[PDB]
Amino acid sequence: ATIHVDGKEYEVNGADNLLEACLSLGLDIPYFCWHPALGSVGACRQCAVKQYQNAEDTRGRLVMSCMTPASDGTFISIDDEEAKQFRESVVEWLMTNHPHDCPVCEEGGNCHLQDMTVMTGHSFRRYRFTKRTHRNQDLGPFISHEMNRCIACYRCVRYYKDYADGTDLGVYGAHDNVYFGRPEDGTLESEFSGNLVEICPTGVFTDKTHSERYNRKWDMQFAPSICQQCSIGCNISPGERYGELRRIENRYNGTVNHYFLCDRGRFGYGYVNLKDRPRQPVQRRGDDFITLNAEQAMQGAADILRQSKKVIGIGSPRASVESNFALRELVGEENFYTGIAHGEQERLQLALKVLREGGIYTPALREIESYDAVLVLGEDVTQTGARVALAVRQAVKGKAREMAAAQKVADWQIAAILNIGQRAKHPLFVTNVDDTRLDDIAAWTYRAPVEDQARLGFAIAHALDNSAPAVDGIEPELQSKIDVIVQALAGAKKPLIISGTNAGSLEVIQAAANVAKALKGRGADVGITMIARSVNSMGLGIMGGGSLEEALTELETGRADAVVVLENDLHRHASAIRVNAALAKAPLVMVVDHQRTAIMENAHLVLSAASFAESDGTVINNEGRAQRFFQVYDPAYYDSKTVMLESWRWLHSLHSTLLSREVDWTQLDHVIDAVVAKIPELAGIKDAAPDATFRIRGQKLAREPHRYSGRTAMRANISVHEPRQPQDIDTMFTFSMEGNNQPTAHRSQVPFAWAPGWNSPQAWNKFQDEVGGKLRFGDPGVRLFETSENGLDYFTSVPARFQPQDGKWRIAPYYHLFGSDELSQRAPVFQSRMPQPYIKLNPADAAKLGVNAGTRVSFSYDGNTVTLPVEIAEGLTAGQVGLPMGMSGIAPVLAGAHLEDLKEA
Amino acid sequence: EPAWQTRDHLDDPVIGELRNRFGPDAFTVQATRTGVPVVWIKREQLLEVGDFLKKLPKPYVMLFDLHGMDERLRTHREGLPAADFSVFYHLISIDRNRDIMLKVALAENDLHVPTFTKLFPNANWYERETWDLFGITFDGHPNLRRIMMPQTWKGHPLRKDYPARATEFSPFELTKAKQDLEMEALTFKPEEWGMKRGTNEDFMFLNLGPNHPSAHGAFRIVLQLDGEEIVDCVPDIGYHHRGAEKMGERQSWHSYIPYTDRIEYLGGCVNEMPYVLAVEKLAGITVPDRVNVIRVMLSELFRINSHLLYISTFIQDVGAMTPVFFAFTDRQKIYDLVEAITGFRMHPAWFRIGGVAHDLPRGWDRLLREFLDWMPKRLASYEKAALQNTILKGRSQGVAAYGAKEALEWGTTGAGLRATGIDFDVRKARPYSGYENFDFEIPVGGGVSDCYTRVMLKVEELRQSLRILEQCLNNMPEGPFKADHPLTTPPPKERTLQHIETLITHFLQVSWGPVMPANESFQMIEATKGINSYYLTSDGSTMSYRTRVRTPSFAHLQQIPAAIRGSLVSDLIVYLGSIDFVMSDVDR
Amino acid sequence: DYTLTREIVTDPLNVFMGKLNDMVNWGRKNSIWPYNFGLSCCYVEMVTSFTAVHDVARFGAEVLRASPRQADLMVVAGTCFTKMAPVIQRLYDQMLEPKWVISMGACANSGGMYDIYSVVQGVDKFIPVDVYIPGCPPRPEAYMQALMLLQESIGKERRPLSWVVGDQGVYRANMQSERERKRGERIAVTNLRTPDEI
Ligand code: SF4
Ligand code: SF4
Ligand code: SF4
Ligand code: SF4
Ligand code: FES
Ligand SMILES: [Ca+2]
Repeated sequence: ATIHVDGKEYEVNGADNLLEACLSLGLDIPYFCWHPALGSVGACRQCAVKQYQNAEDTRGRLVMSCMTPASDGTFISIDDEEAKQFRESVVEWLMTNHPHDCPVCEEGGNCHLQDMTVMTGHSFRRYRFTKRTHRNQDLGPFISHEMNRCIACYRCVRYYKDYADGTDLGVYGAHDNVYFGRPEDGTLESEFSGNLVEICPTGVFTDKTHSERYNRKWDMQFAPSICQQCSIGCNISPGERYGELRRIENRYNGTVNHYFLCDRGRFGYGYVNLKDRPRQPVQRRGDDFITLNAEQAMQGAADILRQSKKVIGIGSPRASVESNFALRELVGEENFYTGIAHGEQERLQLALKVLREGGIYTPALREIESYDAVLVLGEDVTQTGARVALAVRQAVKGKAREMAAAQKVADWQIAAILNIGQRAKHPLFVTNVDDTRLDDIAAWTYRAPVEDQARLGFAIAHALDNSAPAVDGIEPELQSKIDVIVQALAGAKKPLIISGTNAGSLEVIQAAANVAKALKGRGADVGITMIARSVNSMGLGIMGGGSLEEALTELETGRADAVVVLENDLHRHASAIRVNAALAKAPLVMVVDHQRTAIMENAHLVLSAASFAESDGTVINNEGRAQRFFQVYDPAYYDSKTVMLESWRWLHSLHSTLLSREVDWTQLDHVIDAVVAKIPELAGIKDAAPDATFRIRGQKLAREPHRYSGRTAMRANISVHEPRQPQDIDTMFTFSMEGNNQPTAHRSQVPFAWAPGWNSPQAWNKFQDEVGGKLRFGDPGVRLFETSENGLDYFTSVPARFQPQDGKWRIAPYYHLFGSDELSQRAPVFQSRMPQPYIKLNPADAAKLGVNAGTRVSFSYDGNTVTLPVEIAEGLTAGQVGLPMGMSGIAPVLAGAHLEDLKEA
Repeated sequence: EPAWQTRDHLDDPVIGELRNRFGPDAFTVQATRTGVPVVWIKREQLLEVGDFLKKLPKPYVMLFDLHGMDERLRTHREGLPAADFSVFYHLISIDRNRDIMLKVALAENDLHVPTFTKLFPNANWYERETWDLFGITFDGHPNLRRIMMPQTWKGHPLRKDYPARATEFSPFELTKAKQDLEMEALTFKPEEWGMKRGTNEDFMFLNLGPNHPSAHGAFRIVLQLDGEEIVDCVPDIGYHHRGAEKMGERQSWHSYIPYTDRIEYLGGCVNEMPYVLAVEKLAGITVPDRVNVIRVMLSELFRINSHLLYISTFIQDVGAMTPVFFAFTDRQKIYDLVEAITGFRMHPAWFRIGGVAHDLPRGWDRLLREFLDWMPKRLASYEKAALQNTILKGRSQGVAAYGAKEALEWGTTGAGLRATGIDFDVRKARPYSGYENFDFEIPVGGGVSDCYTRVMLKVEELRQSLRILEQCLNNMPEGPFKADHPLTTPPPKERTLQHIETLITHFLQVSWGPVMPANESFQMIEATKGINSYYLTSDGSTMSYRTRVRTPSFAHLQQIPAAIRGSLVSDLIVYLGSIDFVMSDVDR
Repeated sequence: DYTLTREIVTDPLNVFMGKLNDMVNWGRKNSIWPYNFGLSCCYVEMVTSFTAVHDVARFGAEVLRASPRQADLMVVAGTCFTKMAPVIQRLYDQMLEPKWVISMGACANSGGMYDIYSVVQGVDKFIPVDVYIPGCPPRPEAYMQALMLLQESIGKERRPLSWVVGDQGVYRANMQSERERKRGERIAVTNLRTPDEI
């Protein structure tokens, strides 16, 4: 299409509206109610331009650019005097009731309303009457509410209800008394409620966790990082001030997470700021805990390791690829053990084999929204891979999108699309041990044990393809439900099969692979998604190694007398008594970690490792994409006694001091080169980000904005002499403002979005190739493996149906977005959001045991009689006890296990 | 059409003359807010274009400025030739009362330009500074060495990839540079300084240092002496280099104003005026009449302050030590008024984008009237006691004399230019800030510029500034002290404190900075010591992409060897006293 | 409390030797000859303090020697440019004992507003400073106040009376900070004149 803006010719997409087309061209049109991910509704009336009928037209008329298609031969003017006057008048009308709040408002300096007030040129107030006022609501521990600042742009309700499918936020009242919030005080129930603080263009919805230690956007030190709280790999911009992690902002990745995070990623960062974190190397000498610097810690550890007869290393899926590789190089490949249990390792390696050998394409997180039917087997996605659940909700809305496209409705006219679609949706079928949060939009939900969910998957695969193994013993009603799923999946152009390792069942993953293979054999464009457990579960699976049980066996038999545990608490993957006994038997325990864990009491040496905020590295997400995270700040800048290094730096220096008796702190690119030289399956992590020599016209990439303040005073109380700028030899970023963050700079790692005149998250428009698309020079992160040419065979190991044995209680896993992840559950703001510990019981089982809801019952696992209160689960099948995985005292390895003597305390 | 509007100046006759001489495809005309025709010339035609401009019927006789620009990070270069770097040449025709800027585009690998020194001799130091700060070589330069940074300096600081902030101090490098200072005289060779035919074995080389601090600052002159006579001398400058232009790329448009104050530290609001006028051109702001009169009054008060220091220090340098005490008492009366108005003495930082920081306090007219009553008797007393003494006259008359041609070829401005009979003052030739509404005269010399004629011309300039101050006192308009423009930074404080849209504008202006749309602006003023100019390039951001400050003291110090050759050292110190320079102006 | 240059020690101070030390300190603090050294605009304010309207001669500190050998006080009045830092160090080394240093203005104190590639961030990076003056520039009476502060510091220091007999260490008094001394009167301020008047 061809448009003429202010007498200048432009080539645009005709299927776009004029606002997103002009913003993609670099032109500035003020806007409030439009969002790239939410569509156009034409509410705020801010985006007025003057449209002319033809070239020889001087009158024109004011139109909404967001509601006007960018059709071929379209003549508009942005800088027309009447259009500018009307846009200024719209800002002025918004300003009549706006509170005098910018100094005490958390949005200030990051506020889209401030930016558009300045952009329209409105700075003189002639309104003299009263301003309307609203009372605020309590919205829970994450979101702070201030309705005075609302401009009634309806972005919050459109995102929360129409996009995120939330139910507890709405708009109330009428005329100028419209109110946006909950129907009563309470916590916002959506797992994606935290995106309101970026969706809202004003300071109505703000980050309460950031508000506690508030600082302005210009004062932040930003880095591009990867969220560490699950396996999805959403791109984040952590921002630090005064040595503490202050905020997690969304970093736009047009391939993975685009505009949105989940609440665990956004608000679960508080473990970085915990005061009990190790900051120096500490050696246990008898009952004394002496503090070492880096060099003598390396020398003492190297001497003791040299005296040892066999050193084993226990990695973790929390640690990066480089850290796990450095531990593997320190101890040797045959002495390296993954820190996860044997069953978890089997499930993770099966998921990896399905992903990189199954011949079925695995989609990125944005690509999930383009699928026409979804079958989720076993994986409680909202509690384990939440952003996948949000993308699945978008894929469900795809049917209304297609129906509206059949009626020649433009794809941005979202209200017309929703009106045409009504309650029609693409088919979604979820299976779990109980109800999920996707049940509101799912075409069907199967509440069954993991064996029965696997049998349902195998039956679906057999009915799709007769070469798949059959299932004997399916009831006719379950058969009818299976047939419903089969005709929904067979008639889909793009079916998607989602599973993962969190169900605790190998057979669930096998059944999902069988369904995907059966759909691939019929010629469908089938995709498969595997949800892993942790941020680098897939990287640890690719690297490989022995299980934690084998490492504990080596420690117990005395074959290994030295153990180096990297970033692993070891209690989530094995019983605490066995771990404690094996670690007490070992004459040397060294723990390299950034969190004070329970195994540090028996540790002979503790190395103060860096968390993700203080370290660089690579993590492989659930789709196999290698992504680099960069260090946010120097931990030694304020506290000069802090010796907190990257885990790979500690382990490389330990290996060098063990070999040549000399220290070697090395560089990140050297470790990455060693990884890609030694492990060819991880060769793609080299191209996840450019090396430390990368420059934009000779200059590095700035971590902090150009208006960063307090350089000669932030450390003045410690010393009036300003310290040296922290040097970054590892990456291409600099720990200063003296660098490049231009939106036109040829790079893919953007620490934060800022453009002149766009101080809010709307500056990501300037950083994109087209608005709502990808980053201008490509989204960061590369895929490790391509889709294989040939697939796997059908898995013939169809399990038998679940049978409740008397006196034995099968543990059904229950996951929680707030509580199941280890580091995020250590965050203090999550404790209020955390559910109270519980045990779920069937009504028949609770009546048989003579217990009601709330009564405290006790059970013994690995010789630990623990007591929990009972709540009644309607959807749980009898013979099962529902336990909250990943919580304190309940390890995630308990999923699929069995319970004895479960009786009332 | 407002005076700040973007113009290509295609109606200028110089554009038609260049088109007739070189053809239409030889050059590219750029539309700017500089007020001058900006013409992009190919590198291979630069000397031809310069010679053609020098041989015009009303010729361009002065190279006003010559410097560089790192264009690699510039995103808004629409209509501009492809360029990693560029070199600009600002030339002035006084007879036409016109000026032209020539721009040469350069690729990153081919960073060399033909030298301009055969056409204009002040291009020597201008090209040395361009080589020092940008790394652009000039082929045919007689000695292209660093002039700001020391010779053992790595990198070119005005490049966009050079870090602006101070590096970590090291006592070892201080010890090493102290050793270089200690054996500098022992290993002195005239060849690296451009000197020649020294050690003949009759000349001596003698270094001057920081031993006579007459408020001008620290710099060195190495003199080649035949006995007592100067046969050659080069000034060693850069000892007062503050990186002010680099700081212009480091501060917002609003927060750079205190740095403008310290370019020529005896000038104050005089230094502030060209910067805020150039920013207001970028913003499209026309200030009201009260702002113009207030800014003129502050500029003339500081001009009298600077002239008082200059005249008294000249008298002290001649040998009469008494009038400096009384002249600094007069400076204190000026400071009484300036402290009352702006809150500060020497660096008020009081001008604003769109106006001034506050309204005039009640009772300013009383202090201005007191100073205007105090000054003339004191000035007459200084004249009779010192400037009419025949020993001072015998020390200053005929010392370091030059004519109009020497003043034009070296870029000499201010009283040194007007003592040669050329009537060129910016406040009359290119009026700014409402100076055309004031009745004042421009004193000019008889044709010959000595130390004495320069000093007496500055005395008459002081009297004319007193006349302007009297007019400012008698007719001060009623109205606003800030413009009614959205880019007035900051907005009026009372509306900021009670109106939300004004508070929003203030919030974003003081924190992120005012957004100046992408343009180039220029403002030239008659400063206290000559012609001072700001050339600002905005890339559409809240900071300057390029802040180029042309200062007259740079040109005067470069003129020093041509004027003092064949004289004695006493003539040199009297000449330095009569130049009216400060080293901050020279080195920026 | 005293600091020793040859550590934090106590007061080393017969009653005749104390009177001689007081007489020497009185003569030194009442005859302070500054070195005529001009770096930047702060030096303009210093020489303004030398003129008739301030008359720093009243304190006996107007002599303004051009040789570092005849000067007792170095006033770093201006920016410590990187090219000028060896010059400042050499001129300070050429001064003879006893010598005192006043860092004048924000540039000499810390680098001031010039956190830039060509400026040393404070003269105390390489030479010791007795009195610091904030300001950009400090007004001439601020320089006079710093001169009086230096006089108070000199009046209670301990230096050897002769280089052949006695302790040769230089003892400088650990004076109370001016901020802490003036905090009582400064915090008690309630109202100031409004800035709309002269
Ligand atoms: S929402 Fe924006 S405009 Fe309103 S008070 Fe907050 S920062 Fe100011
Ligand atoms: S609360 Fe925020 S997002 Fe919702 S209508 Fe008001 S300004 Fe818009
Ligand atoms: S979905 Fe996972 S990776 Fe993404 S923000 Fe949530 S916890 Fe982080
Ligand atoms: S502190 Fe201020 S007045 Fe003093 S030398 Fe530095 S810039 Fe000049
Ligand atoms: S953005 Fe178009 S009317 Fe709101
Ligand atoms: Ca690092």
